[PDB]
Amino acid sequence: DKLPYKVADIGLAAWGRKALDIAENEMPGLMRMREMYSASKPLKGARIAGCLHMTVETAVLIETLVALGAEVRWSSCNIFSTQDHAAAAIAKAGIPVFAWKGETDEEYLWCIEQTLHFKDGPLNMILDDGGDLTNLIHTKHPQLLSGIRGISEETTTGVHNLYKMMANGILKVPAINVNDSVTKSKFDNLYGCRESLIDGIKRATDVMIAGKVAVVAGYGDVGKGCAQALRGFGARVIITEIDPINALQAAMEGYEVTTMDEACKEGNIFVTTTGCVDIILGRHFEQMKDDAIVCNIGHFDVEIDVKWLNENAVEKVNIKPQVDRYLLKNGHRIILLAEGRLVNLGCAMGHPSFVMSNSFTNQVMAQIELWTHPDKYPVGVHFLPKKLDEAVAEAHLGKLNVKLTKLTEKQAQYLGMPINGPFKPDHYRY
Amino acid sequence: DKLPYKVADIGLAAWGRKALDIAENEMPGLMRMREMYSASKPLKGARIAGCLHMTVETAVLIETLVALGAEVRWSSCNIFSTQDHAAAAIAKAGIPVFAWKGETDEEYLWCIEQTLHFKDGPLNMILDDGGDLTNLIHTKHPQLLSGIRGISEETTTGVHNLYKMMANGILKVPAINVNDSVTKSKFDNLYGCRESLIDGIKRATDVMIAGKVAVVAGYGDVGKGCAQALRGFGARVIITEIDPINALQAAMEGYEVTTMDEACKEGNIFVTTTGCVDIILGRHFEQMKDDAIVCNIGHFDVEIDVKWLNENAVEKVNIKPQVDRYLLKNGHRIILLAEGRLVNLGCAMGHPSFVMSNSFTNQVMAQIELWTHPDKYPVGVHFLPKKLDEAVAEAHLGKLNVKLTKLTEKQAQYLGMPINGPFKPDHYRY
Amino acid sequence: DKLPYKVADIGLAAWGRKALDIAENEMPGLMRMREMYSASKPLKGARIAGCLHMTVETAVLIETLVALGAEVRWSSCNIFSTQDHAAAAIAKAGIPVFAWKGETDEEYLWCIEQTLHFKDGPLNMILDDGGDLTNLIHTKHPQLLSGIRGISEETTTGVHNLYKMMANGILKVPAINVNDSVTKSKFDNLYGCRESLIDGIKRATDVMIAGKVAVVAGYGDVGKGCAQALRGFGARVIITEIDPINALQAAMEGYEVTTMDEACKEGNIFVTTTGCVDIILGRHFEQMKDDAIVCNIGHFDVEIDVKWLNENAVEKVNIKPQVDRYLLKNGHRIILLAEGRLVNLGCAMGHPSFVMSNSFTNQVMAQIELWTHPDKYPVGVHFLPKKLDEAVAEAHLGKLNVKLTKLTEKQAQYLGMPINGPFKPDHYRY
Amino acid sequence: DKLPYKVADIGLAAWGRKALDIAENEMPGLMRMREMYSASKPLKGARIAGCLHMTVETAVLIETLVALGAEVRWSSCNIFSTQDHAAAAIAKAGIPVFAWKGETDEEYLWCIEQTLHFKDGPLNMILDDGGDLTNLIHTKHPQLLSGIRGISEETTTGVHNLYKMMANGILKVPAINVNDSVTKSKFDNLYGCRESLIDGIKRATDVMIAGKVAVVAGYGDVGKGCAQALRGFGARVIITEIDPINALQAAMEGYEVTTMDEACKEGNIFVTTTGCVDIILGRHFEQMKDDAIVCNIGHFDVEIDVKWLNENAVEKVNIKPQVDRYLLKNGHRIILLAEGRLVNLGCAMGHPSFVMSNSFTNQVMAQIELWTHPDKYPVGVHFLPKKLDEAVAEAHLGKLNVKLTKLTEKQAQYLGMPINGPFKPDHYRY
Ligand SMILES: NC(=O)c1ccc[n+]([C@@H]2O[C@H](COP(=O)([O-])OP(=O)(O)OC[C@H]3O[C@@H](n4cnc5c(N)ncnc54)[C@H](O)[C@@H]3O)[C@@H](O)[C@H]2O)c1
Ligand SMILES: NC(=O)c1ccc[n+]([C@@H]2O[C@H](COP(=O)([O-])OP(=O)(O)OC[C@H]3O[C@@H](n4cnc5c(N)ncnc54)[C@H](O)[C@@H]3O)[C@@H](O)[C@H]2O)c1
Ligand SMILES: NC(=O)c1ccc[n+]([C@@H]2O[C@H](COP(=O)([O-])OP(=O)(O)OC[C@H]3O[C@@H](n4cnc5c(N)ncnc54)[C@H](O)[C@@H]3O)[C@@H](O)[C@H]2O)c1
Ligand SMILES: NC(=O)c1ccc[n+]([C@@H]2O[C@H](COP(=O)([O-])OP(=O)(O)OC[C@H]3O[C@@H](n4cnc5c(N)ncnc54)[C@H](O)[C@@H]3O)[C@@H](O)[C@H]2O)c1
Ligand SMILES: Nc1nccc2c1ncn2C[C@@H](O)[C@@H](O)C(=O)O
Ligand SMILES: Nc1nccc2c1ncn2C[C@@H](O)[C@@H](O)C(=O)O
Ligand SMILES: Nc1nccc2c1ncn2C[C@@H](O)[C@@H](O)C(=O)O
Ligand SMILES: Nc1nccc2c1ncn2C[C@@H](O)[C@@H](O)C(=O)O
Repeated sequence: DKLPYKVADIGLAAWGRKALDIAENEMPGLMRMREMYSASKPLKGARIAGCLHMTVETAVLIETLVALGAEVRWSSCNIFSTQDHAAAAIAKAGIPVFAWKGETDEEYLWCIEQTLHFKDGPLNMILDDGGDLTNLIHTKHPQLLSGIRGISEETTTGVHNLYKMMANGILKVPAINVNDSVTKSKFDNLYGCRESLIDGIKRATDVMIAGKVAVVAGYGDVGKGCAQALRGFGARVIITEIDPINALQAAMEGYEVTTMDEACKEGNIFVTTTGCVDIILGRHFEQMKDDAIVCNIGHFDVEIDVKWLNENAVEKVNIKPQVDRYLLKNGHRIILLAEGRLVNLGCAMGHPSFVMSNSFTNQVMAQIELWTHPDKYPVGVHFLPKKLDEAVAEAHLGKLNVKLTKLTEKQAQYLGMPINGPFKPDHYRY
Repeated sequence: DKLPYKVADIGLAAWGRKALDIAENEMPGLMRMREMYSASKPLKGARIAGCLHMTVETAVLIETLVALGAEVRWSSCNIFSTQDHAAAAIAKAGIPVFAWKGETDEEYLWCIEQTLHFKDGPLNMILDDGGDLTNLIHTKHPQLLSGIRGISEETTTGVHNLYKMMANGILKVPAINVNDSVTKSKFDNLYGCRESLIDGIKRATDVMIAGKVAVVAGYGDVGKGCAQALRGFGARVIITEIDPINALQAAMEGYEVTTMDEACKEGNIFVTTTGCVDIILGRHFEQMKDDAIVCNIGHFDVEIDVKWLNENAVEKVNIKPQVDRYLLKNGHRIILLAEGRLVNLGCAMGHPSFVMSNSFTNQVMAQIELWTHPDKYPVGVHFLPKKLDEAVAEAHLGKLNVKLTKLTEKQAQYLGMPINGPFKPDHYRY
Repeated sequence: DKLPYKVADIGLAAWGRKALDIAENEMPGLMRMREMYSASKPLKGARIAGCLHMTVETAVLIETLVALGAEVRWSSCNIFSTQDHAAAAIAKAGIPVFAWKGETDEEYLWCIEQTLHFKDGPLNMILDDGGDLTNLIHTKHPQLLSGIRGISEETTTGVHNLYKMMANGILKVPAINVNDSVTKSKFDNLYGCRESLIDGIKRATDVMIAGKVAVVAGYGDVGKGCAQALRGFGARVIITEIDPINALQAAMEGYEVTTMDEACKEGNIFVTTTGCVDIILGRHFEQMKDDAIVCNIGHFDVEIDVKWLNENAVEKVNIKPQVDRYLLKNGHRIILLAEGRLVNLGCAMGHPSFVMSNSFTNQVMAQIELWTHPDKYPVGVHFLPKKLDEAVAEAHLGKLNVKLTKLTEKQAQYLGMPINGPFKPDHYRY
Repeated sequence: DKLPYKVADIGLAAWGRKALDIAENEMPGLMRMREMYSASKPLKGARIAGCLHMTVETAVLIETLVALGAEVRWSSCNIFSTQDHAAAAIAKAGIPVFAWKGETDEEYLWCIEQTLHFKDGPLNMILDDGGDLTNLIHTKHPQLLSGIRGISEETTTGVHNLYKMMANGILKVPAINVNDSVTKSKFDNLYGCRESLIDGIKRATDVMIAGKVAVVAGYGDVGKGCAQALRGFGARVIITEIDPINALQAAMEGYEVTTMDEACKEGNIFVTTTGCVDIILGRHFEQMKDDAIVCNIGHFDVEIDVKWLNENAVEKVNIKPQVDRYLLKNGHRIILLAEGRLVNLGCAMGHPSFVMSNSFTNQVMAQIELWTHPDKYPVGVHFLPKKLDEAVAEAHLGKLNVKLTKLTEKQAQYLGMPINGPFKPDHYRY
């Protein structure tokens, strides 16, 4: 039918491959998955349509799914998140990948539709990040719905949307919540953003974090990671939250907690980690100090009112890709990053490989569960068993040279748990 | 029958009362419980037998239960944890309290038995910390078992024991797991020990934390708090763990993770936050650097092998209460704290009031739930609803001057949650 | 003439001795000074009159000076700073020590005067902390001025006063600035207070630091240490400064920097590390939140206006020694600590031994320099040579197990410095 | 004579100018210098030959010197440190700048020689960073030596070389040590590297810092900044030092301190902040874990033995500019960054603007002192007066919204210092 793939420049493949080479050495989980299942090919017969930012780490994921006997067609879930040299390597590798940095809402949709049909039939598996693929099939291609063995969501918002779908009886295929595995959530969301947020901010503005007032909206795992990152550089972080528990945590950590209505007049850097709309409005923009850097890191771009900036600023000047400086009627400048989209993936290279290995290992595990043990997952959204969760963490201990302790028969008996058996109750929050 | 109470010295009452006065101003949760239920007296008709360290904060708890119409008889759950001036105030207040610092395993048991019978009948409610009261009634006073409306456990180990009791069909009265409320666990266990661990170590040895190698066993909430406390002072913290996930977290936080077999040769300060036996054995003691300070903060005193010290040391010299310096055949000295018992409560005054207010508020809520809505809790161990969990955090926001944000109808709609309604799924780990 | 000594209770000697025993094992610098000079007795013929807080560490110092052949008579430089068991050990050891906790401005002066005359003549050496002894001799006993070989000051304020005395031609004996050795200043003032500030606050109030607003006046070495200590527990530290450089440093570290006029309305804990008067006035007290804990850690008690509290509070109630709760007309309570005096030494046991070893080693070195090489120090205030400064740090490396690197002849040549020779220019600030 | 300038591409001017625009708003010190001296033109008649990395911040510096009436000709002091868009803006602005990224040791020297001669005569002023310009004139163009009014050095090594030159009677023109101003040293070297080190490492490798063992050579201001940056992301930092004082500081901060001989077997990331040769040798390389990232941040590229890598590695593969992966006979890979040159400036954009404003303001002040008050600086190397040092910090307080406190006449009197007058003795180390 359509082309075999389409990227920005396939001349980037060589370089993309070196990156993939270094990347692999940083993601033990994925490589271990390869080590164990390359022969068995547990994913044989699977036609996985994936919609997840096309980065170097997503490239190692794709190739791991393939090494396991799967058949995939990829696409990014963000028009800015793609890493073109990574996409090139994948494309040149024979994998039909349809993504490139800077697509248009139009081309974006074209790419997703490109992954729906395989050589010997339509997709029978979904690996989503954001729920775009699953929402597309569900609302536009209902016919394919019954041929999909399972879904694999990894984003807080997406998984949130899934639970909602079920709550309304809209979900029609078994889904697995991968975001809520301890190794994914407590490490990706938190440790990931702690490292990739300032990377985006810096590569984009090269601003000095130290001595600045950074306002972080939301103290969830992402906000926790961002608040920590900024704090460590010498910034005075102010937090805004709607949850009294998350609010108390910020307070116990020495962060002042106020409303954006108040904080906007103080902040020097604004970071939205909220999962919802209307976090930074024009009423706030009008208060901001000159040259205030505004950016969003929550999965979607609905948190900052960019339209307002565009329709109220005296003038807008692009400094470079994904970096705009608006001049407001008050004579104050505002530096918007990545047009209100994910700053780490849009102005930088996303989370580091090591941490992505945790999430993606969880991803590969979900793909094998749903595909290999279907009758184990009725229509609804499930979690990965704790044993697999701990296995995922275990796989990365070696690289870090961590030496785990082994319970003695006596201890295991005293604690009333197995030497290896899950070490924590299902309600444990780590 | 027996005496009305028994403490170390009732002459301490005056001072204990001033402490309670200042304490109250630090525990908004308890005071708010008083504010709302003093009139209704939801605990009227309840005869609560409590077994929880008798400290200033436990004093404010006792008086809060009483202000709610309850009838109580207290006792500490530790022979060293009691704060005598606090006990005096309670005793002098007409509350039959039977506890004092430095009891003997014999007197310890006598005190618990003293709380079992009230003026108009035996205890019909349990407020335990460690499971000693609930295990006593269950195995020694089974007759009273059917008159108890419910249990209230707050310790990780105790709640662990409860879940075990049910698993074996031994639990005969509905129990509520208070330790696992987010406001209890993530704040008491973690933030509490972060503050009270060094307090105990310092008051006992006055040692300098900076530049020392502190070895922390277990990276759970307690270990997390201790590791952070020690790190913040300039100590090099090494962690030991059996859980791969908790191990990875330590690693992601920059803590070296090894086995005690290896760390014992390096440590300058040892802290066991494990919930199990045989953490520090003689084989380790023999390796320790001269004057190594050893102490335990995990609920029980089974983690450090003190017997070994006692039966192998060339000689033992007490420096002062709860501080002993053993001389080993190798010519190395070892400073044991609180005889291997909880260091923060035995060498210091336990956790600060503000944080105890969180747990105790949870405690008061469980007492009212079990007492007031019995048919809501069949025999087994339950959790407090999230709504109550968030209410507990909310109650402490004011004192800290935190300004919570309120979702707009639009946002509440977008997120698909209530403006007030619980803001997180039951699986949320914060 | 007068008594041989006078302390609070000589029955404390035994216990004081065990503390001294443990202390010695923590002060390698002093012990090494003992190791090398016990035989030579470089201080033989010296009659050192000392005025320095009489604590366990000052006890090890005293005994070290004696092991070096010196003759001493001690006294504390604070009426609250004395550690009675430590004084008892020294007194019982035959050393005429005249100090005890809780003296009166009257007894304080009597004690200092007690150290001026020795068996075979008046004092011929001064070891001061605060300048009280040197100012006493200079203004009250000028006759003894010409028999004193040298002065040894260790406090920022005292050394400040010395430089002033010289600037006005009032100093009549060679003094050595010991505070300004790198090993004293950057370690004692900073790391010391980082550890002993919260100790004092906690032992006194047992308040929870986390989630509180702590206001620190002055960002010098002491303020730096305090700000860091409070920050590490979860407090939101606000800083006040008069120096633009020290102010910028605070900002670069993420601390908001405002005026006390503004901060008083926000603070929950106030710490004055300033070296001057009128830091916290009544105008501030009237603004403070209820139960605000106020304390001072700067050498003198002139920073907090305690008189005002005493003359304007509706009522004052002592909670226990060195802890008072004033009720203000506005209905707000204010918890004053140590009556506005050094909180770490007055409500706790001062700085830990390890760090005091650094200062005291510097102290012993100055005593030997001034005594042994007099013609090397004309009347004026001098510094210890860098070689001795590095020697002091070196002496503590072993205990911490630090492995120092040794320049190769090639490297030493490239850098143009000696393998051992001082490694930094005199202007180096570390 | 020669061309008017030479850069990589003048088409970059537009973009470089937008960067300069944003940069200006981040460097208050330079802008304030402009505000005050633009009219007076204190640098009129000056022909400043500058040799300092040609970055956006150096661009704002150049334009500030020009706004003050100076005449300049620039060149970078590093063949990789140049920021081409910044150079283009300067070149297109009419300023003869001769620098571009990726020059050859040959072109490097050509550029410096290009700045020596101006329209109306040779250079009469030097603004150096590294001592290359001053060492060139001194050893190659001695004739011009007597026409230069003064030197301005800002690098630790350069200033080190200057002191050496004087010590040997080689220095023939008054020099000013700008690196050793408190506002330069404690902020640039320390806070600068804290922010720009990981930027270079990340942009180059995109490696995850968390959970890695980072080995930092040298604990001076740079090492302090690097150690702190790495620590804050979750890395376990090990320190190596030759100075016992700097070593004790690292220890007191919780960093293990060992020899490179030992640490090389453990490190995952190596950073040399030393100011000398032979820090990382082949004997170390042969021990490093696979894919160990090695980089240098100390001013020169003599710290890592790159020649060895080049002459002993089985094979070398370039991943991209300034990023090479060597394969060692042992089968271990080694990732070298920026060919052993400054990693922050070579793989990233150097220090942020705000902090560079501090150094550069000091630089402008030195240019005016040497030029304007010549007879104030005889041949030798001097420091800027404290008043100017504090002025520099003061100038950046506003942007950060810091509210400095003002001593009262009473306080100023008590402290014995002026309300504005320098607030610290010359030996103060901050
Ligand atoms: N760009 C990335 O690399 C990346 C990585 C992980 C997650 N995410 C996205 O970031 C978002 C946050 O994820 P998370 O795991 O931290 O979610 P989370 O649920 O843990 O936390 C979000 C927090 O926002 C708070 N909040 C909600 N509305 C708010 C408002 N109006 N004002 C202030 N606070 C508010 C909530 O109380 C909650 O604690 C999600 O959309 C997720 O998909 C992005
Ligand atoms: N003294 C106090 O103030 C106080 C306050 C709260 C809890 N506690 C007690 O401390 C203990 C720990 O509580 P928690 O909430 O942190 O529990 P937790 O379950 O969160 O963590 C305990 C950790 O220990 C690790 N562990 C178990 N056996 C180990 C071993 N042999 N070696 C190394 N690590 C091992 C586990 O993997 C786990 O992560 C409990 O007994 C609890 O009752 C004391
Ligand atoms: N109790 C102890 O254990 C202990 C230990 C060391 C020093 N000290 C004492 O603490 C004091 C401070 O010592 P240091 O070494 O940190 O001194 P320092 O000179 O380094 O710092 C004091 C700081 O106070 C700032 N300051 C001055 N007046 C101020 C005002 N009105 N408002 C705000 N800030 C102001 C100054 O700019 C300076 O940076 C001295 O009196 C010293 O003797 C006490
Ligand atoms: N790239 C940049 O942005 C940047 C910024 C400032 C300074 N620098 C450069 O970095 C270097 C360090 O500057 P600094 O201000 O921190 O110098 P510094 O003098 O403060 O510290 C260097 C430290 O190295 C230690 N050291 C010396 N030889 C050693 C060895 N063989 N092993 C271990 N430690 C050793 C010294 O004891 C000293 O403490 C200088 O060359 C300087 O020009 C670079
Ligand atoms: N390097 C990377 N590759 C792929 C995806 C990446 C990424 N960095 C961040 N995300 C975003 C996700 O981590 C986020 O949406 C999630 O929820 O896991
Ligand atoms: N001040 C205090 N009063 C009462 C109890 C106190 C305490 N500090 C610590 N615990 C121990 C509990 O926090 C612990 O066993 C728990 O699990 O909550
Ligand atoms: N344990 C202790 N012994 C003696 C003195 C002690 C002390 N702690 C603090 N100071 C105060 C000094 O550190 C301080 O005034 C100084 O300037 O050195
Ligand atoms: N953005 C930048 N512009 C110019 C120079 C820069 C720089 N970043 C670091 N250096 C290096 C200097 O900070 C260093 O060599 C010094 O000693 O000041």
